[PDB]
Amino acid sequence: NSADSANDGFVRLRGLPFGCTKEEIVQFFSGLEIVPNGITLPVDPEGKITGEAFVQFASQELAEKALGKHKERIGHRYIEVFKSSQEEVRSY
Repeated sequence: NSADSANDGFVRLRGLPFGCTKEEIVQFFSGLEIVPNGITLPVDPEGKITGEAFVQFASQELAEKALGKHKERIGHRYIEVFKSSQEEVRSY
C-alpha cells in the first residue's frame, strides 16, 4: 500500500512530454516485468494532458529497480521517479 507491501510495486513519473503515453513507459521499463496493463496515465501536473503517470510491476522489488533509472527520457522530456502503489496512483 502507497509505496510498499510485497507485490503492489508501483512507480510514479512526473515529467512527461506532449502526447506522452503507455508505450513510452513500456519502453522506459522494457528493462523489467510488469502485470499485463500495469501502467496508469491520469494527467499532467496542470490537468490537460499526460505529464505524470504510474506503473505496477510483478513485485515491489522490480518497482525499485525501476526507481533505479533515476532520469532517462520519454519523447523529448526528462521525467522524475518516486515509489508508489494503486491508491497513490488512481488520480483517475
